[PDB]
Amino acid sequence: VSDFEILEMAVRELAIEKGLFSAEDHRVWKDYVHTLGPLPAARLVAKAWLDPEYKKLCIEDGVEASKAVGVNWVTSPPTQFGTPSDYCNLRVLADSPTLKHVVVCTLCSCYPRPILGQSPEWYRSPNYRRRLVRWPRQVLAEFGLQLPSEVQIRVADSNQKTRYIVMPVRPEGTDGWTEDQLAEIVTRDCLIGVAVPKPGITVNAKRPVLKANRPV
Amino acid sequence: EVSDFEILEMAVRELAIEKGLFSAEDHRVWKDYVHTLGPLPAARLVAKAWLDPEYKKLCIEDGVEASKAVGVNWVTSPPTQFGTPSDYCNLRVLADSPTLKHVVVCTLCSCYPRPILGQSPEWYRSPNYRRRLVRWPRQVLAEFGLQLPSEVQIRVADSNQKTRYIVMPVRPEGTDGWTEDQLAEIVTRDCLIGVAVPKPGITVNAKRPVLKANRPV
Amino acid sequence: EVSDFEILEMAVRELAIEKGLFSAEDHRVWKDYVHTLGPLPAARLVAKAWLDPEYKKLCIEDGVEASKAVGVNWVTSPPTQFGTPSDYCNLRVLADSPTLKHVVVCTLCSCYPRPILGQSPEWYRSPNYRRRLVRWPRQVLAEFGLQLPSEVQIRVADSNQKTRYIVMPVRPEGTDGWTEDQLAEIVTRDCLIGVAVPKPGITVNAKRPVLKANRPV
Amino acid sequence: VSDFEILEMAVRELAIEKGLFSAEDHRVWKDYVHTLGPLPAARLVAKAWLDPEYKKLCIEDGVEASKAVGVNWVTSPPTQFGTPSDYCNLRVLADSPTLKHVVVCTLCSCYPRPILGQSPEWYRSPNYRRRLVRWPRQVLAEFGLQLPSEVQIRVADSNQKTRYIVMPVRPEGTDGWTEDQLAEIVTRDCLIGVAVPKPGITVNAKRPVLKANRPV
Amino acid sequence: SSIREEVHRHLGTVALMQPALHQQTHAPAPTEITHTLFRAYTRVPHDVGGEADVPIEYHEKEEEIWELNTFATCECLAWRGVWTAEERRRKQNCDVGQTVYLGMPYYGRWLLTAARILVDKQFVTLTELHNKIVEMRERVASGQGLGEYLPP
Amino acid sequence: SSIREEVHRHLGTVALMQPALHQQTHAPAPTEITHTLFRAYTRVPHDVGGEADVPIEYHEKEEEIWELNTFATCECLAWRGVWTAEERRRKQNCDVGQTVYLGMPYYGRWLLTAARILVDKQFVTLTELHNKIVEMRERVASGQGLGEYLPP
Amino acid sequence: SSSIREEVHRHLGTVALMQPALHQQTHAPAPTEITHTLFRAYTRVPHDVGGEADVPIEYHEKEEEIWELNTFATCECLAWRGVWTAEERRRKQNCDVGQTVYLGMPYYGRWLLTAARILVDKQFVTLTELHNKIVEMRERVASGQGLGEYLPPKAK
Amino acid sequence: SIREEVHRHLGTVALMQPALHQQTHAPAPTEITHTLFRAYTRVPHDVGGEADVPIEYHEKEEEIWELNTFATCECLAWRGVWTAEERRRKQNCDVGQTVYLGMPYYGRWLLTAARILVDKQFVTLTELHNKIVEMRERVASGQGLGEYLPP
Amino acid sequence: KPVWDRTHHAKMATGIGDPQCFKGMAGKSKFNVGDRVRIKDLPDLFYTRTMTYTRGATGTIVRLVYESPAAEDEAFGNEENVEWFYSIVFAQKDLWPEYSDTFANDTLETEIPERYLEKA
Amino acid sequence: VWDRTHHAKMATGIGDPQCFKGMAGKSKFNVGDRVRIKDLPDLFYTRTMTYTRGATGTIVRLVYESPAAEDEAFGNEENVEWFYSIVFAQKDLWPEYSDTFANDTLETEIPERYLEKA
Amino acid sequence: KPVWDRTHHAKMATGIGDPQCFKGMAGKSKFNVGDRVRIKDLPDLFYTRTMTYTRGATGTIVRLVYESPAAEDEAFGNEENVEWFYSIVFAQKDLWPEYSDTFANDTLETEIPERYLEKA
Amino acid sequence: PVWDRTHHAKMATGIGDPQCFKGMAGKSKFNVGDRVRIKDLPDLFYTRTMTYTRGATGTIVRLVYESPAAEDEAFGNEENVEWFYSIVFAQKDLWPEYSDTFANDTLETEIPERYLEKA
Ligand SMILES: OC[C@H]1O[C@](O)(CO)[C@@H](O)[C@@H]1O
Ligand SMILES: OC[C@H]1O[C@](O)(CO)[C@@H](O)[C@@H]1O
Ligand SMILES: OC[C@H]1O[C@](O)(CO)[C@@H](O)[C@@H]1O
Ligand SMILES: OC[C@H]1O[C@](O)(CO)[C@@H](O)[C@@H]1O
Ligand SMILES: OC[C@H]1O[C@](O)(CO)[C@@H](O)[C@@H]1O
Ligand SMILES: OC[C@H]1O[C@](O)(CO)[C@@H](O)[C@@H]1O
Ligand SMILES: OC[C@H]1O[C@](O)(CO)[C@@H](O)[C@@H]1O
Repeated sequence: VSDFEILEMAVRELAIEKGLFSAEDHRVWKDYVHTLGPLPAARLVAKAWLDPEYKKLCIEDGVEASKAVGVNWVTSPPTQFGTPSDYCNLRVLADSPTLKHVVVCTLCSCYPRPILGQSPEWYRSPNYRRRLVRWPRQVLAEFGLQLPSEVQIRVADSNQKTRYIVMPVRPEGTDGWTEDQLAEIVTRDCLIGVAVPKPGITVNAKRPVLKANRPV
Repeated sequence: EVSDFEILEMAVRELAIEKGLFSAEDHRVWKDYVHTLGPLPAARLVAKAWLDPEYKKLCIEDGVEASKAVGVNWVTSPPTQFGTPSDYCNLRVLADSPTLKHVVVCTLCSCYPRPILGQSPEWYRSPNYRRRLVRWPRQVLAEFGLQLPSEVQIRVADSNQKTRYIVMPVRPEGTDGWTEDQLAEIVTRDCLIGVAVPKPGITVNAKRPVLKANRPV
Repeated sequence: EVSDFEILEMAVRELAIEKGLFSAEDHRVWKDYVHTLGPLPAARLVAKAWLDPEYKKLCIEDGVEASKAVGVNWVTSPPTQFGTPSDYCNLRVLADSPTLKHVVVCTLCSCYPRPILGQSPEWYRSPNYRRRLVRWPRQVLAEFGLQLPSEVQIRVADSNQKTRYIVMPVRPEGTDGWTEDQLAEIVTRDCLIGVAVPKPGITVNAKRPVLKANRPV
Repeated sequence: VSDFEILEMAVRELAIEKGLFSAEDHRVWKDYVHTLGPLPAARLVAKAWLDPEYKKLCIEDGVEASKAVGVNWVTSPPTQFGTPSDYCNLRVLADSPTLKHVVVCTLCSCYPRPILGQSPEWYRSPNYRRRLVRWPRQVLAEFGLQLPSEVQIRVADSNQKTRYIVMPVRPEGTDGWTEDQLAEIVTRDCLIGVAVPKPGITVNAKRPVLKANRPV
Repeated sequence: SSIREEVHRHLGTVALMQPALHQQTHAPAPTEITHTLFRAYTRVPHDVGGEADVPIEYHEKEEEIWELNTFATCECLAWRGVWTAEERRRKQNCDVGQTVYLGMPYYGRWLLTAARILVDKQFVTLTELHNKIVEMRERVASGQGLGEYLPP
Repeated sequence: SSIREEVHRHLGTVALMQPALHQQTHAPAPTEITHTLFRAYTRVPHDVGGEADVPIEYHEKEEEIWELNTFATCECLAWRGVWTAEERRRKQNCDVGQTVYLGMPYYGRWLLTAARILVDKQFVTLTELHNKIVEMRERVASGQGLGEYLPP
Repeated sequence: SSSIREEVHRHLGTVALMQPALHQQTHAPAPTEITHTLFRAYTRVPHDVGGEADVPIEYHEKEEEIWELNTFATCECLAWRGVWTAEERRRKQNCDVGQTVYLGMPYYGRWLLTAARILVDKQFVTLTELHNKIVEMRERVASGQGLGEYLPPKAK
Repeated sequence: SIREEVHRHLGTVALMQPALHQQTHAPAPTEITHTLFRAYTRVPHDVGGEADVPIEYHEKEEEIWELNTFATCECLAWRGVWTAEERRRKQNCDVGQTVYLGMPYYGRWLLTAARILVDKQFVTLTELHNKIVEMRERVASGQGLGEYLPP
Repeated sequence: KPVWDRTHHAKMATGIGDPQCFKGMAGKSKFNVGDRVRIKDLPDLFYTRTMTYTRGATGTIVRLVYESPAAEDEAFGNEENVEWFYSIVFAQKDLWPEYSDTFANDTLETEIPERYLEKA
Repeated sequence: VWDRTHHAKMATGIGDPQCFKGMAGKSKFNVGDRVRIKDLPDLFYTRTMTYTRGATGTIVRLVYESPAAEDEAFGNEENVEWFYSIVFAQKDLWPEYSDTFANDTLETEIPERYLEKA
Repeated sequence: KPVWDRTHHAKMATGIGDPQCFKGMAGKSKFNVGDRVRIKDLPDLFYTRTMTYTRGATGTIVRLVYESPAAEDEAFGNEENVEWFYSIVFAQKDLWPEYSDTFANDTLETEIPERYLEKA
Repeated sequence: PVWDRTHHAKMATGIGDPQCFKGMAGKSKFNVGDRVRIKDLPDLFYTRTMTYTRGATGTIVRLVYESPAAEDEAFGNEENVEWFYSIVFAQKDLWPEYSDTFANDTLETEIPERYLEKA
């Protein structure tokens, strides 16, 4: 057992002993977290690609649009007032032939957890947080993504209560595709903006995986 | 305001001359030779290559022989009559194409084709440029403001031995009917190194910060 | 120019007064009190102890009570009427002897017997002094010019809680018949800390480098 | 085998192959080194304590005095011109009731090998070389040695061709002692100056011993 | 491969030897603090955007059980009113100071700060926290197990 | 002596070039934190007794006007019950963290912490503190002067 | 504003100085403290930096100092006249100088020091002659008689 | 042992000592003051007077290779390959600041012994590189390596 | 000892959300979409969520995202004051001196509370 | 929210730590006892130096009663305990201490919670 | 006593050039254009011009550039042996593990003397 | 380029080093008792006159021997031989912080003639 596990046990037991939160509350939050994932966000993108009116809603009111995929930022979380850390102000950034977005939180790792799931380890790194806002073209290239020099690359720094998801442009070769087929290629990385959707690619690019001492 | 470097420079030069290692004339001659150096001959070679497919072939296969055409004989132009001691006599011209783009560096130091291109840029000598270009060329080139299609082969040439390189960029559009002087004019030092590409109307390296010397030449 | 520290000092003081945390008068009263502090009372306590065996016993057993004899009541002399907030009310006097010599430090910060001794020396607050004295007392004291027999017990007192100390060094040779004033005069601040011992003819701390303030009191 | 052992073998074979020195030369030197120790120096001190004339010789001509104890700085070494690194100019520093010496080589680890043996690991340390010359009283205190403030502590920095050995003052409680008895308490540390001879003490103060990977 | 692995270890290792003018700071006098240093020292640790950094091969990391529990604890504490997320960010990403901010792990700071809020708002005394840590250690040592981390 | 001054300047300067294996830490994973490092990182900054340090020629230092004013402020805040000296030491000598603890000046920490207590116990909002700082700067620049630090 | 932006960029650079690290000073450690990895790193040839991670920097040009031009000419003339070949220079200048000087001193500073070095190493001048020439040169400057093209003599 | 952990702690916290760490990447001449110039061009072995901390001095067992290196260096001098002063200059100064303090005492002796062979051309660097390979292969093939490793 | 209200936030935000629960509390916005604003370099002692890299730079307001107490206040338990938050777009060249003209259209969007804005 | 008169009302005319006198009850140890310092967790705050942990010393005086700094520094003064001045032999703290200075000592104060009979 | 020949290089290269002055001194080349070779990780103590980043990697010889003494020997005044130098092209992906497949055609060309090569 | 590997041995065998250089320095410039100041000569590449002694004044207590200066010997130049002196410095003249309590402490070391000038 590590010092972190000893302290985690200590803190949790004390909080419960003092009635700050119950054993039930803790299990409730972990269960909620287990219900999270990137699929809802991917489905929102697919729906937007297939419905111009819904796409308009996504761009103007991400919070309202999110209800279409079952994620109500206010009532879906156990709190019934949005998660304490993700809040209730989702904005959807729509890429276009002349605009491509990528998201970061230079101050920490603010992420749209309710609709996208948990944040990637690299997304929380001081490295990504220092470099993306200043050398987005270079960082994106490292991720294997390059866009025309005239295209506007916009870096969104989620430094306050707004959380973002990127709605990439629908890629070529998906004519007649169903909502499920389209959502399938809209990976987590696509929703962050470090990658774009491509037919046949249904998982994030393979990267080294640091193992945990005692994984969940 | 004489620095320790200026004191030592005088000491070394006077001692070498006093001991007869090299003459005062040799030193003046080398400085004058260096003063005649620059990027014009190299730019001229590129222009001629663009204007003559046969000369271009020569450039690609025999840089040393092709160099003679722009007044730069790597063996006899230098004061030594055996080429400069540090640049040697094996110039190779790297020809870019619609599917190939070259950029040059010397990770071990700052080897540069001085006889035909002049003195090396300060940044070219930097440990930073020398550490990064070979590994993250796309990223470094973007910093310089240059980006190529992902399918295009970017080739980094690391001049680590006796060969020195100059880059022959692809001829840009918008130059039909241009004369040799017109074309040579847009082939800057940066284009010859590979961190930039020739563009009509652009006849000088991209402006960047200039660190001033204490006592400039 | 005013420093960032002076700007912030003014900001904090004005806000505190404005919010009624403490009064403008409180601040002046505290500075006045601080201005009356110094090593003189502590030096007199030592002199009186040397001249009165019973008072010395009192000093060793009850520093707080003994301090009253030199006009320093740890509870009522400060403006609070409950002792200074930071120095508290538990002064202990460490009596050196032919087989014991004390030196004081506060490894955790710079706790000092301010009410009876004044403000702490800059070096006393240094991480350096706080790191080394408890472990290499013989070496640090030697640096200060003080050395004692190897058999003598050097005791380092680390004032880490609410107790504050002052060292009562042994009376030096060559002071036969000296009055209280004469004896107190040679008990300097440094003697009361323990980094020096009293010597006839020496009435000031050993001269050492003095770092000047940008804007001194 | 370590990188050091690989290189040592390479250098040795290369030197012998090129005829720079022979295998026998190497063996002869290792054997010579193996014979070196503090005994000769200890005896020199003991002899000086018992012979006023010899003491004066030690103080004025260390090289000449050294012969009296079997160590000829010129002829004892295999070269017959002194060891290449210790040279032939030994000086004996005589302590007195008002003078006490301690030796160091700030530039490296010059040591009177012919008459004293190999240098201690700590003697060669950058730490000892930085501090002794400036804070001798403090360093000696660390070694457990302290002298009256009025006594002149003199640090000798062996920076050129002279090597030193310290002749400490004869300690009390040694009346009637024979030469070998006296030499017995004159340890290596006493000859360096970080310790003084004491009746009953015949070995250097015990201190931590870092073990070698492949010793003996 | 084995050669390439040694090559890469070397490229990373030499960075440790990168020359520098290393000036240790030991409580320097006010006169040694320029406005530039004052701003750098009093900076808010989490504000790193724009700082020069090198390229690194980004990796994903497996979630530790204690990390998931720490996350749950922090959101539960906010959910139940002990603090708001902003109070957490300020205490967790700024108050911890420059050294801990970059020397310790992400969730390590979350955990330390969760313990911190309990003490700072006096829901538990530091003594209770210290005694509790002793309790967890003895629980492990006595072979009674530690939650889901170690069976008895 | 000019030469001696240069010699001592040299002896102090070469320390900057002392070789070392300098390992930058950028939020390493929990698996990279040993118990020894955990204890060193979560240490209480003010506890330095026993640490190896070099000999320094100790100096005295004149009191800055602001240092005296800072001292009086901290004692008055305690006098009037805003905090006890122990609360001050904990916040001032420990909570400031390793970097600020040794990088900033002694009284700089006292002052920063006096500002801290006002905000932490909500006697002033952080906004009021930020605003007061702006006003003070403008006061200085306008020629209006600044207390006993700068005459108008 | 420009003033504000300058302070911002000065700040972004300054904080790098405070980047936390585990700084382990090395004081002649025992052989048992040297791993193969460390051995290869310590015995590395300093000039071989290709591939090492580094940050982006706004590359700049730099005017040529008069002493740099003279140094360049001296180094090529020494090679021209057989004192050394360029490769001998590179080995001495970019490698033999060692890690610290290699990155701590200026590019041409290493050229110059190494030009002085070759004179001594091949015994074309004794170190004594070099030290003596430097002493005389310093006096020349301090006295006011000027120093070549670097400083004119004092006038009226 | 609690005391063991205490002393381990006291030594470990030194790694975290705050500092203004300024990396140097071939700075321009205008960034070099006379003070820095003297510090960079200093002879590494001249450490007398530099501030340092107290350390519990220890003795160290002799490595077989250290014994052989010492004998090799004295034999090279004995046989006129160099004088001890030439060795000191090359070993304690020419190695440079980083190696001077980063490597072991005898490690520098050894590196310098190999250096003199190459610098005075008694062996080419190629012969040295080849010999190193030969030693490694000898070990790998299981043929042993002198008194360090039996066949 | 002090007593902390652990039910306040929930009572206020339940069924409404954060920052929805602060809507209308900031009053009239000082700026509007399309306005050009410069970022004031307000003191950042102890806390701020207006990145240093934005200080003194000028951008365009593209949206009034919501109303909320400034983080500088919320992070210290002070929610009595609410202000407007704006999403501002900056041209990359106005933030980083080295940004290449080749990528002339690149931008950066982030949110800043009204207190940091001044007409540009 | 914060009581700014409690301390003054309690300590005025009495002093600190005098105002806590008698609140600790009976002392667990007495002058002369040999005690070892428990290495209690030190997270966030402590005034019991790391260098004393696990070391054994001699109690030479019961200096006063007062809430531990670990509690006082966080506004928790409900509990008061005895403080003891303890003397340690230098050699028991520092492994390298010289036998030449075998009589050297270090004295510092530690609250009852860190003590256990030696 | 040591005397250095300061005229040897000039007499040999004057009117010919370097490395032209070494032409034909290497004999027959061990490799030819098109050959796949792996870079041997030879000891690099004191000096080398075969970058660490190429060790153990496999590339394609695209040109026999010239003959010349190895820098490892020339840099120490040993010019008795001359060997062939080859210009080799490496796929970036074979040098840097993190290179992106998006830039699958990127390469690196550099020169290496015959001693460091072995058939792939 | 040939190096003479027999020179040193032929010169020093049966005599010793520095004995083999005796008489080659001629008349000494200084004598026992002389007060001398250490010149801060350039230390580029090599020196055996520690930086901590530069600019300090000491007392010559002995002319130890004659030998080529290390500055020359370390680069194979032994044609010139000079006198070496053992010099005693008062610790307070070297270290500003040295305590007056230890007013008699000293430091003795050797320095070749080239570094000395009459104080
Ligand atoms: O920090 C380790 C880094 O350096 C290498 O080992 C060599 O360049 C890389 O592959 C890795 O990303
Ligand atoms: O050393 C860092 C210190 O500051 C905090 O992170 C925040 O106040 C503390 O818990 C810790 O003790
Ligand atoms: O309490 C921690 C305090 O000191 C620094 O450590 C950490 O960022 C300050 O900014 C903070 O206010
Ligand atoms: O920092 C000033 C002091 O420290 C040194 O530079 C190095 O020990 C000394 O010579 C000087 O007295
Ligand atoms: O050249 C200096 C550059 O790097 C920084 O200091 C840090 O990233 C920048 O703000 C500046 O533009
Ligand atoms: O040439 C030898 C000199 O140059 C270096 O190797 C590099 O600057 C120095 O350490 C040494 O003193
Ligand atoms: O107590 C501090 C401990 O750590 C060191 O300074 C370094 O390892 C030790 O010698 C000492 O025992």
